[PDB]
Amino acid sequence: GSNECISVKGRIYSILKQIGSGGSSKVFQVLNEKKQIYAIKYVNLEEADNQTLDSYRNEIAYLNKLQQHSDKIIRLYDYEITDQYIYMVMECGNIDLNSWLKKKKSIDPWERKSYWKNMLEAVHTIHQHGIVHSDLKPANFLIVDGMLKLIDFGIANVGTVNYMPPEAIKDMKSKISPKSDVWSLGCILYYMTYGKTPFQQIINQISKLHAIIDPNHEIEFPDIPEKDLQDVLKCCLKRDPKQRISIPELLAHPYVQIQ
Ligand SMILES: Cc1cc(-c2ccc3nc(Nc4ccc(C(=O)N5CCOCC5)cc4)nn3c2)cc(C)c1O
Repeated sequence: GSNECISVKGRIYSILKQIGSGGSSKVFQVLNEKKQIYAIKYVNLEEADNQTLDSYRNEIAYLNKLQQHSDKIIRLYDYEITDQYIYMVMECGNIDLNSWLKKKKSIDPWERKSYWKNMLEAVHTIHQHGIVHSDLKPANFLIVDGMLKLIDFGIANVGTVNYMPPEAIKDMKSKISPKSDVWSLGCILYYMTYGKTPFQQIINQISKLHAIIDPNHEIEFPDIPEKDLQDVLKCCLKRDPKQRISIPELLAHPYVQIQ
């Protein structure tokens, strides 16, 4: 063991363990002076151009703004930003949805509906402040006392290419709309209902990209008991964004509204 510490805004935090890594950043599970648990993202800035800098600034301002508007955006309690570093002290999470999906045996229908609702609310909120994530996937969500929270806003830059909307693959917000996030949410719900994503069993990752965009390539929707849930998935996974369902539509759909 150690007595390793972080000072952020003068307050001391003992480190319990590291949890995130990589891009000039680390996340740490942490104890404050009142022994209360938190998470602290750290970012080293020596190596960061003005664009990566302006993005980090932007994530922080949005995390700030959105807090007020929803309890499904991950809570930021305090931050310290300097020419050399950023420290952010955030509420702490049991596990991320991505790791949770893979270990969870089956999945309670009343639990999935609730996680769906959570996800809808969070994305709806960011949409109402003109953020269109565009790279949604289970990792972007965190379970905190049985409640999904959005952590990332697709705002500040092998990954699973298994939640990726058709229109993202066309250039390769005049091409990407809010409807892009519906697709991705659709895939996350598709995992939670049929145990796997639409093109999980598809071969070379390039070979998936063809099926995503291919309009003659049908996605299967087995008859599950929840008829409403089956419709949600079909409406979310339409290739044309013009015909794909909207988030405000999805919040009025009987799946989320009748129980
Ligand atoms: C990068 C970033 C992170 C966060 C952020 C905030 C709180 C938080 N609490 C937790 N808690 C855990 C603990 C464990 C696991 C897990 O299942 N693991 C399996 C293998 O990979 C390592 C850990 C996931 C989450 N994570 N986590 C992250 C917020 C924001 C806003 C960012 O930008």
